[PDB]
Amino acid sequence: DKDLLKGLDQEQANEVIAVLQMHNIEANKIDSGKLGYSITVAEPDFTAAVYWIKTYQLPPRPRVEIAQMFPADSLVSSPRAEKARLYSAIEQRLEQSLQTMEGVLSARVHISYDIDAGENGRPPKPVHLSALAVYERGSPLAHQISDIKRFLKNSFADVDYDNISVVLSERSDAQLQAPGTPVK
Amino acid sequence: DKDLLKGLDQEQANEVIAVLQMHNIEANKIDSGKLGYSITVAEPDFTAAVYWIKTYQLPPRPRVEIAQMFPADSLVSSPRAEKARLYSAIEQRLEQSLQTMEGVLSARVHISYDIDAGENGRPPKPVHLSALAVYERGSPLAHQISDIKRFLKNSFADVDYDNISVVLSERSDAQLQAPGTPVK
Amino acid sequence: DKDLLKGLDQEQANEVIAVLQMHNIEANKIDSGKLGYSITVAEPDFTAAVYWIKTYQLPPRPRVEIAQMFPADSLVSSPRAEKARLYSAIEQRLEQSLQTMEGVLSARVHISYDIDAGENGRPPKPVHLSALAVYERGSPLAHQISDIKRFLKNSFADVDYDNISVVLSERSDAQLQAPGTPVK
Amino acid sequence: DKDLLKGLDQEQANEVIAVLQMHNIEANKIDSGKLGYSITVAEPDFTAAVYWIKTYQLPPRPRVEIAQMFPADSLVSSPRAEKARLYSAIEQRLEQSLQTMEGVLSARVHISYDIDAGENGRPPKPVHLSALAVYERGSPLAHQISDIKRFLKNSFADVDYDNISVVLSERSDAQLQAPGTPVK
Amino acid sequence: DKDLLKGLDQEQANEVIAVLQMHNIEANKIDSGKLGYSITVAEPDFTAAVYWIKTYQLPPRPRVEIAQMFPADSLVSSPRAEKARLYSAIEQRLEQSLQTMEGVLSARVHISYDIDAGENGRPPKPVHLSALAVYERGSPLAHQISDIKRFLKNSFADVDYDNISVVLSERSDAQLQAPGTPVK
Amino acid sequence: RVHISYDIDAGENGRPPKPVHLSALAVYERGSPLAHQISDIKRFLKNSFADVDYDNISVVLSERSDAQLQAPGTPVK
Amino acid sequence: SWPFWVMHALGCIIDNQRGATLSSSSEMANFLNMFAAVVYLQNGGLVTMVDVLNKSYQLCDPMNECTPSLPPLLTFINQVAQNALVLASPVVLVLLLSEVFLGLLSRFAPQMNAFAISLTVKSGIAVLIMLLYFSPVLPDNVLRLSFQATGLSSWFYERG
Amino acid sequence: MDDLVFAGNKALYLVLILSGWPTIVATIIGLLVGLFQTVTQLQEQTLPFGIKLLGVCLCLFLLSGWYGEVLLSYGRQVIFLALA
Amino acid sequence: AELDSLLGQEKERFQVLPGRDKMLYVAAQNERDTLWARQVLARGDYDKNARVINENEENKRISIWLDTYYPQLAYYRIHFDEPRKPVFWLSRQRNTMSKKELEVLSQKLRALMPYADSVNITLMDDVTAAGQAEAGLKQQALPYSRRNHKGGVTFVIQGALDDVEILRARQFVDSYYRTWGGRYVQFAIELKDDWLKGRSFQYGAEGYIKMSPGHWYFPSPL
Repeated sequence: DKDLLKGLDQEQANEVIAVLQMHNIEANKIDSGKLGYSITVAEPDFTAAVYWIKTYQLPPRPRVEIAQMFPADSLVSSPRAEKARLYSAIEQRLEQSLQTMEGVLSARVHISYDIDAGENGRPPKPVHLSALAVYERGSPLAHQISDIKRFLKNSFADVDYDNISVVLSERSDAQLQAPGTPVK
Repeated sequence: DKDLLKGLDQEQANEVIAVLQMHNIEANKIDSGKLGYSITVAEPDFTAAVYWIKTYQLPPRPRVEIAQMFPADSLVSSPRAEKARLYSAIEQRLEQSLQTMEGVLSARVHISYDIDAGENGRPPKPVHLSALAVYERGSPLAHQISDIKRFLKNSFADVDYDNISVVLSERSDAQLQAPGTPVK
Repeated sequence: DKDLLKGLDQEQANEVIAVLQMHNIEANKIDSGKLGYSITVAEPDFTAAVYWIKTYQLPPRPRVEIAQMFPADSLVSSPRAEKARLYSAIEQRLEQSLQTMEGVLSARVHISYDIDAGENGRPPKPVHLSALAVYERGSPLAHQISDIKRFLKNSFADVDYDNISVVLSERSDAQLQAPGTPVK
Repeated sequence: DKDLLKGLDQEQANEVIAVLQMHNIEANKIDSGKLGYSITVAEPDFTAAVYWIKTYQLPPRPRVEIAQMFPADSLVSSPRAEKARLYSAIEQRLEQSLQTMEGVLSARVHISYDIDAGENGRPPKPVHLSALAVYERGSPLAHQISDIKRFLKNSFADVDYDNISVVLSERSDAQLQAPGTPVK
Repeated sequence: DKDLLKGLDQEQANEVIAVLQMHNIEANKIDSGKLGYSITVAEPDFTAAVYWIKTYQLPPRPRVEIAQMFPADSLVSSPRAEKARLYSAIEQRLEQSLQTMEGVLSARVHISYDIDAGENGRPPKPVHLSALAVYERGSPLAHQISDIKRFLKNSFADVDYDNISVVLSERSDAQLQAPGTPVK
Repeated sequence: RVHISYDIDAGENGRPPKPVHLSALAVYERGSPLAHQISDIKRFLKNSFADVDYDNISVVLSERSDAQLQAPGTPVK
Repeated sequence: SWPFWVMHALGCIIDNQRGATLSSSSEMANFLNMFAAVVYLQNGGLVTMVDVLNKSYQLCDPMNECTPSLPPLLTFINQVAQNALVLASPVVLVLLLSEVFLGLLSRFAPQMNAFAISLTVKSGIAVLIMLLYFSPVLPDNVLRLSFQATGLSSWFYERG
Repeated sequence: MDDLVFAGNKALYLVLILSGWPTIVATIIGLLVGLFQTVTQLQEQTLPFGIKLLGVCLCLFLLSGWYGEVLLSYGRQVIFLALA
Repeated sequence: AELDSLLGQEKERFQVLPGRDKMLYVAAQNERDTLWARQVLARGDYDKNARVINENEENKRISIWLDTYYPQLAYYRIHFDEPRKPVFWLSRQRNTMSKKELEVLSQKLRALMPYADSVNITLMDDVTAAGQAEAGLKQQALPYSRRNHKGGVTFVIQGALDDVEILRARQFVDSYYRTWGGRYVQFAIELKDDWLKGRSFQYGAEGYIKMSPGHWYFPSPL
């Protein structure tokens, strides 16, 4: 009956449905042509639905990359604007390469950004990395912290094993059953 | 049937409704198409609703980032306006990477900005980080503070474990029942 | 037939169906001409399918190469923007020559890039490689590392075996039976 | 017959059929004029064929050469941008010259690229090579590693006999019998 | 009569028929008019013909020469782009001259190219040659290697007998009898 | 509400720049122990800049006023 | 003296496009050379100069026959010219568009004396356009083109 | 550093603004004389110098004492930044 | 209808217990299923009284009653593996209650939980509660330091730990807290920067002397 979000995108709509169905309220996704999707709920579920929209900060923002703020259409290109676009494609190709391992569902990699060391006579600093991962459950996730460290070690110039910090976890419990209709 | 706020939009109206529903007063969201949303309450609930608008300072302003004050569409760009645009994109990417941990609903990261050291012969200073977090309740949140400092440490050049400050808190009690209509 | 996703292209739709059919739910790949493809599932399957969309981060993004950040259609190209386009074509050719070994089904190769050496007179450092692979099962995957480290060693200037890291694994179990329609 | 892929060209469709026929499922190659080819499999052979499409990453990408990143029609050509075409044409000519030997069906050669050792006063480094090959079965493939080294040793300036690595193997088993339609 | 290939060349179709007739399956050189040639095989021979197409990498690519990416049509030409065009016409004229010897059916000659010595402070290195040859059978092909090294020795400035490597082989068995139509 | 010391002309001369000072105000919900919640705003504000001290930050906070829920009331003439 | 020749050659093209130099076929380039000699001299400067001169005796001590290494010397003339041209690239293109538009203004009425009308305005546009990028761009490139002590082996070798 | 940037931004600003009025008073009288030559056809290219000399020498006449108190006000400030 | 059909599809994750005060308790097992059953009872598709209980929060509810009506009590944890007969783990070496005094506590804890039938009170030893914590902290080969005092022990883990030694420590603390609870022994995992993970010596004139565990630490140059 009552709407709570409208004008959403495609990937923004499936996240709101997947959040509300975990907390036992059933929502409906309606297409509107060029005006995006829209999500409605029932009468008794509206009070809880605004509370989980406010708590989970839905709808999600689009994810940010560092190469978005240094566009290639500019005819000038500073050396601070070329290394930042070079780093921002390596920390996306390493993230897409971590998802093809044995049992990894998602991953996120960060690199330490150094842009102002080459302009003066100072030597460049060492490079640091960091990683997150979500493993399929049933995995012994204490022995897989050394394969990500071995893969991430000599993919760069010279890191040590102290500079790589990977922290990972197992996935949540599966939601498979239907929510249920509010009867009155 | 007395309006109190009109001309809002989608993300602001769901914050005013979620605030008023916590304090046992109802609200009605009326769409107007191009002119935006509108919010009306009942007549016995109007004296309390004006007070909670003044207390919580609603409607909420949009969140400010440092990269809005240094847009990429300018014709020229100083190195101060390029390092501020680099740090303000790392500050949003680490914030979106902390929301994928096990239990974190929201997070906010702050990085120390440096301007004066980059131009003269004085060396650059150490880097300081500060984070906030909101955890799912039932968590022993004294042991969850070490995974965040381990994740946040070597995503940068040279920080220490005492230049990072994490402040986190469990979420409030859930609001699931309807407010109730004022009978007279 | 509840719609999950629409507007997907050809290569994005076959990965969604290859993921959903693994968890006992089936989908339909409906063509729409200019508007791409569309994927529908049933009503008891809708709650589980919207869970595996959020968990596996479907639909998949197109894979990123470093040669996309530095296009070859520019007017002038810096020495930093020429070795990044050379090394990005070398690591794409080295993973196409790894799929032609016996047993291998997929591979990913990463090279360490030089950045400060493009603008400075400092000598370059040693180059580091790293590789991933997926082998057809039943194969002696312990002795297959000595062939890839030997093939990857003298395809560059001077590397040593402590700077090459290979992490490979056998493929998952085969899915050959139909899921089954939801009867009620 | 539900369709897997459409819009593929000639060289891609004869790779998808050659992969599906190895695993006992049929396929049909339908022409469409200027819109490329299509491939349809049967309904019991649909769940298996989507899994082998996902596993072997089909349809194949076009094979990348290093001369495609530095096109000849540019107005200015660097010395860095001319040795890359010169190395990427000897790298293709020794690959087309290895197939004319006795027993070789396929081959691949990799030259070690050096571009940064040219502009400086440092002496040029030694050049390394790396070759792969596929032989017909019934051949003593341990004695034929010495004449590929003899052919590759003095096709360049100064290599050693331990700067070349040849990794070769015999071809797979012949698929000669028809897959066979499912009987219902 | 299912179709296999189309859009080929006069020399690209004579290699496909010569490969398929070696393995006891027939083909049809059906002309398509302005499109080109097309090879159609029988229906029981379709699985074997697809497998031998995938194995032998047919249709053949056009053979590459080094003087094809340094064209003589540009208004300016580097000495690097003039020595590679001189040596690429010497290694073709020596290949045309080797085929007129007594017994040779085909041959291929490689010369070591010179790049860095035009601008580096080093004198140019010695010249290295490499040759392959296919001899008519019945030939004592251990004595033919002294007539090719003697001819290739003083066709350049100063090469040694250690810098010339000749790898030659007798031709395969003759194919004279017809394949044979499938008995259906 | 948060105020920062605006020292921006330290780069004009050859002198090293000064330290940075912060000052914050806050309004808390009634019923909270607002004496122990002054070391969290000081810890959160301490390392968001280059180098501050713990006596360069001032937190002045206060609980909220009493709620006004009843209607005002219509006058008679 | 590598980064000051670029600023002087920058000033000779800015001063040449506005006029004031065709009496031989300056006053502006001496200002950009004096400015870059101060903005180089404040941050670092004499420290990296005597650092280069002190590392010169660590690789080319006398009685060892050091030599200035000919094969990189041949591109030295080209490098300064290329840097000057890219640095001055806005002001020349704007003064070229002011000449196409004033040449187009004479095709509508040829009795204008448009050669000397452009000569009054090109010296004000060559100041107004360089005012928009004098502060943020120009003190960076002097610290970018400065030669440091880490590149002495690529320019000096020993015969012995 | 920030004063070296300010003094260079103001020397180019004062060049731009002190050469402003004599170069816009010699432009309108360069264009309106030729627009009179577009109505009545004259082929004397050396004609608008007779007005351009009176335009520049009369613009430098009224603002003669004004330039001295912009040069002295900037020249006394830059030496105080130099010495102190 | 009935309550055990208004919940989800599987009747395996919840459990409906009859109360003595004419209520209907729903026994969930975690926090995610607690909001699943509280949403059903909150929207109101059940015409009678019901409550949703949990092992973690009704163990905190009757600890607020306990330190008002029975202060200075030494106890560990209440276990709800069979929710009609909970087990009350009491300390043996720190209580003075007799046989007649333990039965009044057994009845006055029964009166707070109307779903339960009888609370079985058993006594555990105070030295096997810290022996299992030290043997488990030594099996993972973790650097630590034990601080014995009267009325509880404490384990402190400091140092610049790596990424494996945080996951092995955090997987063990959360599995020990589920069994015993944090009333007697408490772990103090904290990250600072010193490569000597916890230990610290001073050097003079004979060799090295192991200093006492203190709060100040020497920052590490390395």
